[PDB]
Amino acid sequence: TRQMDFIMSCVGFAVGLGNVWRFPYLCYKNGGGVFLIPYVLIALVGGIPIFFLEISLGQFMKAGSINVWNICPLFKGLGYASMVIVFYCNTYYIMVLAWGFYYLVKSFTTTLPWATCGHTWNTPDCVEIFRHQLADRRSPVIEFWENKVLRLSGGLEVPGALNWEVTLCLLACWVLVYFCVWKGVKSTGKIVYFTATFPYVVLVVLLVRGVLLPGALDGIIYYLKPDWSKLGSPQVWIDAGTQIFFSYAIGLGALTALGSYNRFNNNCYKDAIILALINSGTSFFAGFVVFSILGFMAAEQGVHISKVAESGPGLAFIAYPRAVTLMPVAPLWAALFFFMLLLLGLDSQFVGVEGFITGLLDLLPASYYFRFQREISVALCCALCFVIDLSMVTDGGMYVFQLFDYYSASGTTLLWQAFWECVVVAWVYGADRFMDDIACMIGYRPCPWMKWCWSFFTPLVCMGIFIFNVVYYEPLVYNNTYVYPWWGEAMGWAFALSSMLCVPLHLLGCLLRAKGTMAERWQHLTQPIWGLHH
Ligand SMILES: [Cl-]
Repeated sequence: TRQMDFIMSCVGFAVGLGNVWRFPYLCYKNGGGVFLIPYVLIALVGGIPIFFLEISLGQFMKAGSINVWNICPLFKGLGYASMVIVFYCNTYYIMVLAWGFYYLVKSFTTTLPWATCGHTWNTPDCVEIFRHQLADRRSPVIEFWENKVLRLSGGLEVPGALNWEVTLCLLACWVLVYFCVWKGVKSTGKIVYFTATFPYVVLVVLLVRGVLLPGALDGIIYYLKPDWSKLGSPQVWIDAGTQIFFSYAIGLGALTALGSYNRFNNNCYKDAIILALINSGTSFFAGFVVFSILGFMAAEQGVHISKVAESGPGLAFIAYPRAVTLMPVAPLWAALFFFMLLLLGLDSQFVGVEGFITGLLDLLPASYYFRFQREISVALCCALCFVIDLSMVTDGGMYVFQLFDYYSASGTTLLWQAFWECVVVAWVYGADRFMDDIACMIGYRPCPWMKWCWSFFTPLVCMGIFIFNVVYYEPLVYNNTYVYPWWGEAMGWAFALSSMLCVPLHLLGCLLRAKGTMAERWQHLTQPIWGLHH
């Protein structure tokens, strides 16, 4: 009967800010068309196989967080790594909401703030209507993004003064997150439909408008037709692989929990394929929506598409709000779009904080148990994350955000986590045995492509990307202007290492704390710990 409900659950987990904001920004940063080829290749070879692996593993083990790795306890540190990654997400992901929140609070006006060059934050280069020195001029959307919301400083060396307008919005977002996490709201219980169809509808509307703009065809062509000389650069491969591993929540421990929630005999293969296709399609649709507006902007200003908008994380706050200035009733559509953005970000933040706090409290001993341990733990986590984000709501804040975006919960971190997960499942545990278990779970034997991806294809893809980036290293640059100094990249590597060291350190600690020679230690510490069902 109501099979559609299940579908909504899928989209209720699939669409997020990694599709509407990160995918377009990454695509524009690496060039439109050339980014899709590694995207498709990694989605087929690394994305979907790891998606199915994680979902099936969670379903088979019937447990999420760190316990899922009881198939190979020696590598349980993998779970710890995930618990770190999600934490870092909760640190900087909320930042997007704050900026979005700001826009929403500025949306309810008679005329939109980012449509006039007669404000105080604007520069003398602000020109409302473009005509035929001609490069220094900046559109009012860019002025609002880089003069009021961000107040961008010279570089990461100059943090500057705290931005109170965005600080209060960030505090409001964190208080709302705490209130809903403490209440344990049944978000997307039955009204899932709206929370699962409000984005697409709005996006569909945007797409229609995005198509009816002169010069949008050039933007779409730039989005689709690739430049083949950019395939040799390993940066596009990092961006595509990590974007897939980010939008799919691969390595963050989300797919494992989702699998653990399902029934034992549920068709996890179909669920994984459907979820991956939904997520990729949403990313592609957001790509159309952004790039049509980008082509319109490039035609209007007369500059190239690659230089019209910011290659920094502000595309969702430059490409999307600009589109709103074209709709018949701009403030209404601004409020609607940023309300949808806020709802998506809040759902993702709620589930992330729920999972992180639940796992952290699980690992804590019974002696540490406070009276209101849930309330106090959520409050402490939110306060600590707000204190950390105080570094992102300063003038030199976006730079820090970039450091949290490229290096933390992305980049080589996700490659490391995915590679180790594939090695543990396929090699140490046994890919053949896991395939047999999935066959006995869901009935039919999956395609052998899954086994070949777990065993040799995906681990070698991750290792090859990692090696081609370590050998050919390019310092992180923000929006083609700010080349990061040595200490900024050192801090980024500090985040990456704080995430990636969980696996080797856990393995060494487990081996050292065991007894006997290394052979029997390895044999005993990798023995799976089966649950009651198995
Ligand atoms: Cl995606």
